[PDB]
Amino acid sequence: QNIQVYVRVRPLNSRERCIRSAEVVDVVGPREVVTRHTLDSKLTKKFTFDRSFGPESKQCDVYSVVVSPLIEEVLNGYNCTVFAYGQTGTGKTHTMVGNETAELKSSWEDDSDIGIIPRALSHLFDELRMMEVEYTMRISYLELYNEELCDLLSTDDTTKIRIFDDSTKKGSVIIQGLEEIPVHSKDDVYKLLEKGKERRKTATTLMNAQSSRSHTVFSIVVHIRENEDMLKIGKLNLVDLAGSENVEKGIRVRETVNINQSLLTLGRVITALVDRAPHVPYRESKLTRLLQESLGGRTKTSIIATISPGHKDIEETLSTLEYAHRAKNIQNKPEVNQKLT
Ligand SMILES: Nc1ncnc2c1ncn2[C@@H]1O[C@H](COP(=O)(O)OP(=O)(O)NP(=O)(O)O)[C@@H](O)[C@H]1O
Ligand SMILES: [Mg+2]
Repeated sequence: QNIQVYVRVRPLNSRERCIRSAEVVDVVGPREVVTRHTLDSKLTKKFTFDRSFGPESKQCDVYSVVVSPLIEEVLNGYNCTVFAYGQTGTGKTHTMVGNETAELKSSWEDDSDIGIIPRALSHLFDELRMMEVEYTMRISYLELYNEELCDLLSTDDTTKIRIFDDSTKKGSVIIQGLEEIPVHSKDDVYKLLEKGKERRKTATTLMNAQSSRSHTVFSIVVHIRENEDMLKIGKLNLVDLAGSENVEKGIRVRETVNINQSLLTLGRVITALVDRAPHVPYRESKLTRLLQESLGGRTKTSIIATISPGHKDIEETLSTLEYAHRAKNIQNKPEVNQKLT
């Protein structure tokens, strides 16, 4: 019932290659990540995860290991969350979304540059197509930008988005005004993902040309009635966080301050949970209010921690690895949502 934690090391980029950055992070075997001393190549640190993915890792294998097992749990009425977490430019958006649009034809298994969200949509429709059930699927796509909530599937600025600390699940949130769009095909959800992707707050940064300036949550909710009639509600929350940055006026700096503060709060929440501190500071950030159910709550949660292999980034990389390594100890209490019926 623990959170599952994974690490994904991106390749050195062209600009790192040209200045010959020291590569001090290595994936060893299927689970370990090590750091190596510049001067003698001796191991300095060794962390073990549910799986570690090196710089040659493929999109289809990250999906297969991390996300494909959760599709079965969503279809069984579990709430499931995957979130990518790590320094700016380390591969969160590559991993969670990617850049290619999915062919209405492709499989989740296909070896391509497509990331998790399109593979998960494709896989869920492939499963639902074979099930002897009635189902509804509703999509929402939420952005948290400079501590304000934005609906990426709205076509105007006409509807206010508010967050309420939750109902009988007394550990959860309700988001009023967010679109929950019914979808009936892969084509329908691909067309929504593409429209919402275009609305995301991003910045053209060197080696990070679509830097995420916001946290985004893509949520899939499935109601499944078999054929007492049994109704199950499954949820899959696919979360792309904005990246931390080791810290001149302007919106850019205000974004960096808000991103770094929300991630510091997420670290405090992880530390409080693993230390067993009596107060877990979920309410200190909108991000941790959104993630509260996923962190010690009634969800199956998987974390993908993304890191750079370069010595220039080793302090940010060690922070990510240390927070990821501690989050493996978080105990969740997943429960089937079965509203009888
Ligand atoms: N595994 C990978 N293989 C090849 N290119 C990669 C990989 N991971 C990331 N990149 C590239 O590195 C750049 C930054 O990746 P991206 O996934 O957008 O970073 P990010 O962690 O989302 N950044 P940020 O949103 O600012 O925190 C992009 O041009 C990606 O194509
Ligand atoms: Mg990003």
